[PDB]
Amino acid sequence: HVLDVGFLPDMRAAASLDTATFSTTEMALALNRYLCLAVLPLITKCAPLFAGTEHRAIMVDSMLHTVYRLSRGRSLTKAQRDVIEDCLMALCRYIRPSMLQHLLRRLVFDVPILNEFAKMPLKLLTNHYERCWKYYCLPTGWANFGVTSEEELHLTRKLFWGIFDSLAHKKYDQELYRMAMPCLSIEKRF
Amino acid sequence: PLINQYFTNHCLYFLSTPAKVLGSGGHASNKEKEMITSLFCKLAALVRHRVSLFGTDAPAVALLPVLTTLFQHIAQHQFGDDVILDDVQVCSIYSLGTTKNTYVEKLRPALGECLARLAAAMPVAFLEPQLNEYNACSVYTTKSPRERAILGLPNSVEEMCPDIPVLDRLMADIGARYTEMPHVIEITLPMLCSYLPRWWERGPEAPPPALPAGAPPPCTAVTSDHLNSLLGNILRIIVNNLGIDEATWMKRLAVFAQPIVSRARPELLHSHFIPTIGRLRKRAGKVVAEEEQLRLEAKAEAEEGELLVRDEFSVLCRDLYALYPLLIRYVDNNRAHWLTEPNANAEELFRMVGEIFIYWSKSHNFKREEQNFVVQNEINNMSVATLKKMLPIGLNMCAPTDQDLIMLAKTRYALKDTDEEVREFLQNNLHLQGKVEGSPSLRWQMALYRGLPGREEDADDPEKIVRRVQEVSAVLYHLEQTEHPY
Amino acid sequence: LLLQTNLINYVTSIRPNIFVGRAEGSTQYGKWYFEVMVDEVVPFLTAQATHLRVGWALTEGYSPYPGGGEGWGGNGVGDDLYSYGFDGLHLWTGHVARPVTSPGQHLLAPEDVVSCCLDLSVPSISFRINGCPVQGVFEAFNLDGLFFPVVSFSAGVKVRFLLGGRHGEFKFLPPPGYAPCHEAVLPRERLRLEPIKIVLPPHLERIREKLAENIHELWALTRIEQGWTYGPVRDDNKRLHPCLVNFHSLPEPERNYNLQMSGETLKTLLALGCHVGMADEKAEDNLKKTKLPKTYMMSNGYKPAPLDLSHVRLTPAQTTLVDRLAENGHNVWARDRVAQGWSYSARLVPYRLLDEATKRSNRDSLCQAVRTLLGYGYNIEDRVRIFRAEKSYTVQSGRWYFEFEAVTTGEMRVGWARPELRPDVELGADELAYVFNGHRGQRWHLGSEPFGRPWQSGDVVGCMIDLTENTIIFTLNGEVLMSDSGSETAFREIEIGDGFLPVCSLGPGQVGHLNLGQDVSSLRFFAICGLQEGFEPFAINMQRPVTTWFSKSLPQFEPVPPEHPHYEVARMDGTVDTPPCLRLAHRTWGSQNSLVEMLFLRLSLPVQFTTTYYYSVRVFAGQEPSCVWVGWVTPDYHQHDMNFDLSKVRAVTVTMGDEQGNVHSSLKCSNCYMVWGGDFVSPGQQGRISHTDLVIGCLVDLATGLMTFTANGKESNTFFQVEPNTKLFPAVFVLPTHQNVIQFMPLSAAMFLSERKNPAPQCPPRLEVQMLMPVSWSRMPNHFLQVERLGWAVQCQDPLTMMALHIPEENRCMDILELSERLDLQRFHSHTLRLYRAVCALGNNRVAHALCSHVDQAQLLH
Repeated sequence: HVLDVGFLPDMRAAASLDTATFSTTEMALALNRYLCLAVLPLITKCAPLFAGTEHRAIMVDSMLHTVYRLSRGRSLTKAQRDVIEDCLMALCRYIRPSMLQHLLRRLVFDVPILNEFAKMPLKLLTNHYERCWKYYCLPTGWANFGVTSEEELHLTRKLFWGIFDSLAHKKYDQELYRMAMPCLSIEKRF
Repeated sequence: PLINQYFTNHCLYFLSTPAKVLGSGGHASNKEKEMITSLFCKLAALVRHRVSLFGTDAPAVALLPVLTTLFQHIAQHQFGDDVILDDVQVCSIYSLGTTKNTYVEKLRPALGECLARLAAAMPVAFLEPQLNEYNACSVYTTKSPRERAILGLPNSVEEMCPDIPVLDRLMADIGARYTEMPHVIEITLPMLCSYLPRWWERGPEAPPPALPAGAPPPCTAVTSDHLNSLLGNILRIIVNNLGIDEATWMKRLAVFAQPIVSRARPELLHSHFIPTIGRLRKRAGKVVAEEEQLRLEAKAEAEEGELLVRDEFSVLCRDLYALYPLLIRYVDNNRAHWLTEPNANAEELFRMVGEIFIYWSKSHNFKREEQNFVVQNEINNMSVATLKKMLPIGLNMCAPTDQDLIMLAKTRYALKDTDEEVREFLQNNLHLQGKVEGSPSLRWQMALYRGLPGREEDADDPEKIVRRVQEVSAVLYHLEQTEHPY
Repeated sequence: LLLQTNLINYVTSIRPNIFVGRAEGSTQYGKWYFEVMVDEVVPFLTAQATHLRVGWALTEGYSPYPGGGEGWGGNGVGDDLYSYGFDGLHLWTGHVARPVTSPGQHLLAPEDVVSCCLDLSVPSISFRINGCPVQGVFEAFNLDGLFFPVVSFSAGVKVRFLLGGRHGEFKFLPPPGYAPCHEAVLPRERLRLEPIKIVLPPHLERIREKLAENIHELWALTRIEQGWTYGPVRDDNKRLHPCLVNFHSLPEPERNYNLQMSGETLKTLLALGCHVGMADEKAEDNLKKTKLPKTYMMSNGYKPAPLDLSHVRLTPAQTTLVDRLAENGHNVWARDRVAQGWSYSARLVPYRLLDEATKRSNRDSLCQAVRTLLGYGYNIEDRVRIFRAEKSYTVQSGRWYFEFEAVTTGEMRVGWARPELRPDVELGADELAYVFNGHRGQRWHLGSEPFGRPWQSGDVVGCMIDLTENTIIFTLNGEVLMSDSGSETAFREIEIGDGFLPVCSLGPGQVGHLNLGQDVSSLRFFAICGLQEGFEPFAINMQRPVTTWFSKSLPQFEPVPPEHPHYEVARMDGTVDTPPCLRLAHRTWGSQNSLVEMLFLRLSLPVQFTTTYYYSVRVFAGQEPSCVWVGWVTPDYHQHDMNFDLSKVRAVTVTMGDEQGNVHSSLKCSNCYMVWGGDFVSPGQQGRISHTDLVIGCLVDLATGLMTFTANGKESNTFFQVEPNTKLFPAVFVLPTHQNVIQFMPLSAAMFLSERKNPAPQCPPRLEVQMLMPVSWSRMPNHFLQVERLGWAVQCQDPLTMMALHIPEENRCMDILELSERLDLQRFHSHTLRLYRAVCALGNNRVAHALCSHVDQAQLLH
């Protein structure tokens, strides 16, 4: 099903201002997000499903067309609950918020992504050994979050706590041995 | 930037010890410097939580040249004298309004990495000014008298010696035998400081209004100190608190000072039988005093029958206030002695005759009206491991151990004989029927095979069956406790 | 076809703690002479001929395991290739009983002496009979390991070791060039018998000059103030000191003498990874001259005025670098001395582990230099054994307890376990164990978990189990251990399963004593936590000591389990167009890519009588000739020491040659060498050459009738990759040929003894491919040999013997009692006893006479 049905949302993602009439597929998929929400399969996750996660994040951030805010919340719930059925391989989906959500100052849809971004270290603390991509994306994203949120953000307590976390998916043995690239000293970093 | 800065300090705190044991000096000192700029800041929202957390784990040799905190060594002592000296005069502000900033500064008990040349100033900086307010001072009830035991560290000063600060000023000012000549100069105050409270034997807590606020710090501290040379100070230190606690024998001594000091020093190192033989009878007398609580529940129960009187505020209002706080500290007495008592019980039956003869009424009378303890234990169980339930924790390993017939199988046979919900009056019936077994059972090589070698003089009497007749009966009431609580 | 039995004597070997090895480096002359005399009065003890023989052992034999042996019983020494021995007339190398020619061909009669000599240049071991030499000795063996002086002996043999140093009165003179414990033997230990098993940076110039001047200014003053001046006479052997000169105008020899150490200091400091920088700039100006009472003046005119360092102590860290530099310097000095010195003096050996005092002095020699530099200111920053009772003692319910004493405080574990505890797995690493570790105060079950305080010396730890309440509560010296979560030793919700069984493990260099309560009084406390709680010890009623099976170390052969995760074989049916073949498989994923997996065939190939005298390994034509030959019976197992390369297959096919029986061990991807294998091969991995030793060197009285051969050639590896040379990967079909009969052809016909005349290839189900597992289980004998001063002579008198099984196909002994846990050969042996009784049926007595040969009166009585 994730191969056959899951192909349909990828095609359906291509709707920003050109369709404006074919909202029937949007409601058809929105009213049938319970099927994916109601299960926690693929703990093994042998097949690469990072594409599905990327598409889900796209439709989460695809608020430019009609969004149907109730369906928007349904998609948010589906994406948030899908973060439990994977064994932390969605490297592209992990770096996407750094490129999009971290860059955005909670403009339109950055807060829903930041909610899951802050929820991830709760299960990733003292476990979830990092990789090369994870260890490389951790400090840049952490620095962006810890520089962007301090001053130019608002005074909203929920918005402040929406990104306020230690956010350290540190491993037990090691994650990466590539040359550190400040632009291409651990005491001065933090 | 306050909450996130404090939160990341919880995890990356102990990084000094396992990794970079000596190379972590620059990191720890660097963080502490920025934590001082918040001392002036006053905010409507409470920010004290990050203050204690930051300094709690910040400490976690001479190679610290970039450490400007070398110049910050005198900075910490600067705020020490500010509050204490001003508070001597000190009502709306006779509370934690001005002392809320002193808890984070003082608490540095174990993690010591820097010296800061603050060796003997502290005993004179705040402790001696704090001695000014030790007595009544013609002031109302003290707001935070326990800060002396808390903020006053137990000999975490790296050096103690009298007559140095008041006489040796220019000698150290001008500037390799050090801390060795005053090998006997240390014992000048304890020989006098301990003499005052011990002679004090008043009943009510009012005549000692502020006495409990100063008793813990000295005895607990110096008992550890100087253990290498003089073991006598540790020996008499056990007697020091033993005598003072005799005033706790009264059913109503303290309702707020009793728990604070009981948990202040639940420590005994030389109070066991070998160091302090009299502590057994000293605590045995406390057992008799503790038994008086049992009569309260039984006496008030008769009047509570059929709700003839106002039992709402009369029957229940008696035992909860007194019984519950007392028994916090008696548990450690048998726990420490439990390492030797069964071995001493194996050596002879007289090891814990008094202990076996006592602590029975703790559960004997508390079969019913258990709510009297729960209400007084609101601080504990509100949030299973009730202190009342763990009262026979040391007793169940000793009290039924030496009952009678050390290795004769009569113990199990007697328990089976009385396993009939036997009433107290009916307990005499089992003494006339008898139940013994010289079986070829597991008494063969291992069970009941320690006892005869361990009982060189196995005293067994027909009357001693009565002594064993009570051990199993107590277990009958304790049998339902596990199943009933659910 | 049937298992055999007979009574067999226990044999054990002991050695003095002497080690001799050779390598590219320090060797201690690598040649030694060994002497020992005998004192026995027992030509024949109760069972059979008493066995004793002397020789060497290259620290990888591990021969003595009381009980199971390679042939019949636990032979002491010389029964394998990793040992060498001599018993009066024999060259014992791998169960080979070739004798030698020498006057007085007699055993070790009382009042006889033997001399053993070892040469390092040529690998050669020779023996000296009481008055005669040997007319044939073995050579061309391995040298990678220290060679023990070992003596093997049965019951009733007493021998006296001779060293030469203090009591070794050698009757024979030592040979020309062998030193019996003269220069250094165990430098950090003693002797005792043990049972076996143009532009340059001016920064560097100024630093070096200041260091050298500051350290050399002390020498002249010390030597002129100590007053150790020469006498009036001119004595050249009085150890005159030319260094008693000024530290500036010192001559060229003194210049060279100082230059080596001064340069080596900077050379070793620049390679330590330190950071060059002026850290504090404090000691340069804070040099305070300490007070000195006016007695320092001496008539020599040179007052002792050392630099003040009484308060300048840096840290114990850089002391490690100083010690490492000192060790490197003394190692270089030792290398130089060994290169040319050859001094016959009470000479030195590698100082890395020489002794505490000398090494400490060597470290301090540079510690003074380091401290002086700091005061100046320039400062710069194989496996684990497992033990358990036999499965028959598995307990299902109750409350059970025992005590473990931890003499050493290293890696040791204690706990209970399921009966099917797989070896080769660290204790507690899976669900089949509930144990505790006291080296780190952590409990072990399916992973580590911190719990309780770690151990100390003695520290008798009690272990407990309550099958009724499913709780395991460890007790430490009479106090119950406590968990960090507020629970009492949290192993809660443990099901009954198939019952539980005590187990303990010991790491390297650890000593443990466990007491299962066979006798009441041996338990330490058992009166604080178990006396009245129903908690009742293990051996409540036993008339004999508990078996306590242990874990082997020798890598025996085991069949490939059809349930193995990533090793799947297949018995492809043999067709008309293709001979029967067997393949492999592997989980080519992130799974474990193991080492060279050694594969074996099931049955044997014993050569007749030889009719072969050689082997013919073939890849596609006549390959590397002169394949090793033995010309004896010597059953040979085909071996496939293939390397898992995450590839498809490394198959094997039972083909038929034109007129000879040959294998077809195909392979497709990468390096995998497969040749025959002996019936006693037990190697590890990581080795391709030098795995065959003890060549035959028999000769005549004139040393002229000498014939030699590559004896004991087990793994005659054929590196196939030398045959092809291409940038591709085609199939390689190696088909070695050895089977030779009259054909006027397959592998099975010769090795099954039934379809011998039939030449069609067959793979009957008796043939199963096996692998080589490293560790299996074994049974500890309930009785061992008993056994030593006045020259440390060994005295043994008590006799001890067991009755032992035998597997003719696999050719290896084993104690009969192992059948109490095997339960697969026990049933077969009971049925074969029933067959013996049936064939000795009612009213028959010829068959009874025949049967009194397979068994014996003494064996039945035992």
